[PDB]
Amino acid sequence: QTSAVQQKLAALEKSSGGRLGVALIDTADNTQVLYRGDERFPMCSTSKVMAAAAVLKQSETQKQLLNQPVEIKPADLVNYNPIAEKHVNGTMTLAELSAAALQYSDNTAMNKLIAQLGGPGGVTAFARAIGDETFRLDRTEPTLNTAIPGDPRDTTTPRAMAQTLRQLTLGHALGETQRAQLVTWLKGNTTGAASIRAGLPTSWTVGDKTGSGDYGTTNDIAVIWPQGRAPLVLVTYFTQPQQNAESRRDVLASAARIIAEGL
Ligand SMILES: *C(=O)N1C[C@H](NO[C@H](F)C(=O)O)C(C)=C[C@H]1C(N)=O
Repeated sequence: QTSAVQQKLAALEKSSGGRLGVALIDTADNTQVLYRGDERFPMCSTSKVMAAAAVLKQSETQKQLLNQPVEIKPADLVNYNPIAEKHVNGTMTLAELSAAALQYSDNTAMNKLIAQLGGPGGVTAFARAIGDETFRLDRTEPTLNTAIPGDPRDTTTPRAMAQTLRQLTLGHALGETQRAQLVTWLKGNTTGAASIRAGLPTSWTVGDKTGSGDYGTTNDIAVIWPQGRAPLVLVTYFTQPQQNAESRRDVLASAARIIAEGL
């Protein structure tokens, strides 16, 4: 069937010119709302959640891992490095790299997380270990953001990413202290106010990770603590037909507003 909410998301999509993917899990009843939920979208910076979680999982058997220093060299800087550039010719700990990746979207920090996992496939292997058969990371930063239509590299589906974000933040894919750390990091995101959270009531608490890339790709994945009810997980992915298209965070906000009105 097509629900009222799906029809509204289709009208939003038609006015946007691009392709919208949405997945909601309402943990009040475990019900879902999906729009293009099984179509593949480029993840861009939203893939940083899986990498940070995979290092948290390694830290469950190594109490000092998050304090381990990693060297940052000039050659390591890529296209967007506001935290790592302050530590060139020095070090950052794996905690500092995780925080920088998630809260400031530092792409050099992401590359150090990927390297700590043995390369992009180490991120994909963690996804598989927590039940996500869909996610794939194939490249490092910055080339994982090319977002070419039809390219399977560095993609997932809305349905898979919502399920995984639920298990990471609300379920038991991580140990309790690691889950709490991931939630603290997501709640302190600096980049999210124009995306999912802009479509939700102001009283609701959000932790999120955004992403953007070529083809006007504009993404957000969020855990939401609504006033008066059980948490939600919401994924909104958006991509456009022309390589140089502009970001459309307002489309993600509109999708979130439609989802919230449908509760
Ligand atoms: C991730 O998609 N990035 C890293 C960085 N992200 O910043 C915000 F979080 C965001 O854009 O969602 C930037 C500025 C761009 C992309 C990228 N293409 O590297």
